[PDB]
Amino acid sequence: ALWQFRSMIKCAIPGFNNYGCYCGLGGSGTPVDELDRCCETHDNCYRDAKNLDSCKFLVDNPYTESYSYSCSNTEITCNSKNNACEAFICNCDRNAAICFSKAPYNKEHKNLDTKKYC
Ligand SMILES: C[C@H](CCC(=O)NCC(=O)O)[C@H]1CC[C@H]2[C@@H]3[C@H](O)C[C@@H]4C[C@H](O)CC[C@]4(C)[C@H]3CC[C@]12C
Ligand SMILES: [Ca+2]
Ligand SMILES: [Ca+2]
Ligand SMILES: [Ca+2]
Ligand SMILES: [Cl-]
Repeated sequence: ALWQFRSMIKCAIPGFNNYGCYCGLGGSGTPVDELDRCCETHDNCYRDAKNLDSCKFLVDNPYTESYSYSCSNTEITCNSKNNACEAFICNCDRNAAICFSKAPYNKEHKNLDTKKYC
C-alpha cells in the first residue's frame, strides 16, 4: 500500500513533495532525470498491475493494496506469502525504492511546473 511504499523507500534510503514529471499523482510528457524515470517506471508498473486480468484493486488503485514486506540492512524483501496481485505491487514498490536510492536528487526539479516542462 502507499503507506508501506513510504517505509520501503526509507528502508532503501536510510534517513515528500512532487518531483519531475512523474513523481506525484499521474504524470505527463517525458521524465526529466533518473529519479523522475524511476517514478515513471513505477507509474507504468502500476499501470501493468491494473491490466492484470486476474487482479482488480479497490477503487482500481494499486496503492490501496497492502502486502507483506521486510527490511534488514537497507535490503528489501517481499514476502513470498503475498498473493500474486500483492507480489506484483510489492515488486513495483521494491524496484522503485532501489531505483530511487541509486538515483541523484536534482533540487531544481522539486515541485516542477509540469504544466510547462512536462
Ligand atoms: C526518495 C526520493 C528523494 C527524497 C529527497 O532526496 N529528499 C531531499 C533530501 O533529503 O535530500 C523522493 C523524490 C520525490 C518523491 C515521490 C513524490 O513525493 C510523489 C509520491 C508521494 C507519496 O507520499 C510516496 C510515493 C511518491 C511516488 C514519492 C516516492 C519518493 C520520492 C521519489
Ligand atoms: Ca506518478
Ligand atoms: Ca479485487
Ligand atoms: Ca492486501
Ligand atoms: Cl483485491
